[PDB]
Amino acid sequence: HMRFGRIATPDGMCFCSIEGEGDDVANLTAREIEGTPFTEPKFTGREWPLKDVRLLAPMLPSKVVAIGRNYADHVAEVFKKSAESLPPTLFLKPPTAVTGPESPIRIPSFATKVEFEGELAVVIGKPCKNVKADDWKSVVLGFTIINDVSSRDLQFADGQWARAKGIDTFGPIGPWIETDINSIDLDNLPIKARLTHDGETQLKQDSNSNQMIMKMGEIIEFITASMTLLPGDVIATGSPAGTEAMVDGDYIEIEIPGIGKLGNPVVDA
Amino acid sequence: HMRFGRIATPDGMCFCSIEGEGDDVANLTAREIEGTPFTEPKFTGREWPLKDVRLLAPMLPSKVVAIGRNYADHVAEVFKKSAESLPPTLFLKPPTAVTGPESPIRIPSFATKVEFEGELAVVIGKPCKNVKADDWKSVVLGFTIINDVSSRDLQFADGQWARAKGIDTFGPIGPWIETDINSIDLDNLPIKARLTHDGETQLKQDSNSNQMIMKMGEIIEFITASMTLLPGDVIATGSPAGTEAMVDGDYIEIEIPGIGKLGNPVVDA
Ligand SMILES: O=C([O-])C(=O)[O-]
Ligand SMILES: O=C([O-])C(=O)[O-]
Ligand SMILES: [Mg+2]
Ligand SMILES: [Mg+2]
Ligand SMILES: [Mg+2]
Repeated sequence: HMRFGRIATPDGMCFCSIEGEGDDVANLTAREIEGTPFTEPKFTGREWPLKDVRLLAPMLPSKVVAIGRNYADHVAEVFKKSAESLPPTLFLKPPTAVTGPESPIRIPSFATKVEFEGELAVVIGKPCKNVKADDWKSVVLGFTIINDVSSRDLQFADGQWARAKGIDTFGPIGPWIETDINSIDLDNLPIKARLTHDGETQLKQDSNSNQMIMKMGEIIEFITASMTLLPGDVIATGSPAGTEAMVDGDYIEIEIPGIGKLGNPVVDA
Repeated sequence: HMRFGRIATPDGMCFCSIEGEGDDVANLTAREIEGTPFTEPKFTGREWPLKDVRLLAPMLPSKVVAIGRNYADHVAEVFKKSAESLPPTLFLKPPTAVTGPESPIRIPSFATKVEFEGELAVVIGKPCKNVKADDWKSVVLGFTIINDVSSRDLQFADGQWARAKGIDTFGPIGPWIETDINSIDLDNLPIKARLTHDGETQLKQDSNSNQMIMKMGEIIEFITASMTLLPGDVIATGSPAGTEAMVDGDYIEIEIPGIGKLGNPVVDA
């Protein structure tokens, strides 16, 4: 039922549990675990307070499998078409896209109209194939947040979204993995995003997972019909409406209550 | 200048050097190395006739990055449009699609008009980013073959090719990595594919890497401008014309002279 993370120390890296109230690192402690999150936790006895170390992406996924066009109004705002013509579709982000909390989103000069995309993410906890929708929870280790960073201009030019969504640092994940799955109600879970631009912060996405076109069980069944998923794999369940372009100097913060906050500065590469 | 393989032995799995005449297996010998293909090879002294062991995909890549629409006539046959309007484009195949020589291509019943795609592949030797086109050889471990298996029906219906190209087993690779890079002339390298159907074998693809729209250096530069590549990563350079659908019971065999042959049976899953 813990929250699992990865940290870097003046020493070296490790998995950890994160303990402390709500979510403000100054109030947070990281307790080293012996192995990986995939078996009952062997704690070392070592802890640092979170402020004293650096939170990383909580996992190094073999792959990042994403559902595109899973929120009707997001389809509308991005493609300027109603969702009926443009159904949810599977795509991949490379592991090299992955980055952690507070890490910069590094935009290359050829990547324009780059938007954030706050999304609920699911971390797989066991090898699985041909999973039935209603059995979905059986394969999930926990929930986390992803920012599915996307160059709109590349998406449109390229046709295949892969490059547009797969540039280095285009996949912030974190801040940790919430394994208390039943604390999270998919029929009622808010997804928010706040963009700081020119020193001023505004609410951009403000929706709920209950707006998903393809529901959680359906997603897992859909994916695993085609591909085997492994422990550590991440599934991005789609972005709600409200996304917009970012530039050097901005800061973007995704919030999912019950999980926490995922924040990143934005810079030119 | 060795040829590197991976094998499952009546012991375990290991990296090996492949020695002998031919690109035929009863004439060949697998020589165990202690480490991996990325450092200086140390032979353990264990050796096996290649016919007695199982040849695996020669690498477990972190990612497989593919250039689509890199052969003009292939664009024509597949999309029914001239290549001018549909330029080369980057996509990804999941590591779970990867399989080895002689291992079955397992077609799920929902995947139809599933075609082979023989392609030259490149295996990355060192970590790299922002590589310049004429510096490409510097980042390459060697060459292998890939079969970029693709459900044409899914490609069209889905829009994003990921699922269509990413189903488990849809990415045979091998039979080994040829490190003698300069023994291969990219201005003149035949690429062939022979399909066995109902007991008859026919030459289907019969082209040359000199038909590539984006050249090798350009490919590496294009990819690494966006994505860090790591040792072991595989780059699929595109398929020539001549591809067609396979069904249960077929056997498909890709040949790239100077490299060898990559053969796989096809079965209904
Ligand atoms: O297409 C997407 O990536 C989405 O809808 O989240
Ligand atoms: O589209 C592809 O994958 C290709 O052209 O090889
Ligand atoms: Mg400004
Ligand atoms: Mg998305
Ligand atoms: Mg291909």
